[PDB]
Amino acid sequence: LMNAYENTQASESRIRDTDMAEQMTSFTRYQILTQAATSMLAQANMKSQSVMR
Amino acid sequence: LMNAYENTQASESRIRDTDMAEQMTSFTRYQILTQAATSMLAQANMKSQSVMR
Amino acid sequence: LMNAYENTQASESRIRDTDMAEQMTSFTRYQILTQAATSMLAQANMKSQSVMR
Amino acid sequence: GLRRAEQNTEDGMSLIQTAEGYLQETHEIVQRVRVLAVQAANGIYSEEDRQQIQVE
Repeated sequence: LMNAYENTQASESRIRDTDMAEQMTSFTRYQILTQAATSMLAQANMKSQSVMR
Repeated sequence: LMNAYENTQASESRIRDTDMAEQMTSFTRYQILTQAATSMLAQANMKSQSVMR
Repeated sequence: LMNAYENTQASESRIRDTDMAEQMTSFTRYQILTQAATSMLAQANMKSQSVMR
Repeated sequence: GLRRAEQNTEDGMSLIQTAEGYLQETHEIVQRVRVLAVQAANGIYSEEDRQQIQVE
């Protein structure tokens, strides 16, 4: 039973539990992209005034 | 029978039983390599913040 | 064979394994060069803004 | 392979060590026949007593 209890828990974890090291790369990736979207949005707001001259 | 019990038990041990001293060397090598790879991944995540300036 | 394995393992160790201390020297040099080039990349963009006056 | 070659070499000796262990019991038997042959070769025994020697 215990050998079966171990293999079930190991096999269950591979589907349910996340890889923290692997998830951080994705979390880092989208957080930088958040700023790039935030940066260029402010550029877009400033785009209009160039014709008000 | 006792002699064969000795010689066969020695025969299986040299096949099945591990070397406790020899395995500690590999155990430490993987423990060190884990920490080196752990830090380089941490360096790699921050590597992309350079272009955010 | 124990003698042969010991010498051969070191024979391959020198060929394939990296120098952990020496490779940190290379890593820290390319890290700063990346910072230096990036800051000059920020400078090159702002350089063209001069003649708008 | 050299690490594999070493592990076989112990296993080779274990086979060799065991066959010599079986020859140990064989040798002790042949001597026991030999000493009984000395007693059996003495002249003060009859057919019945030497037959009991032949039993063993």
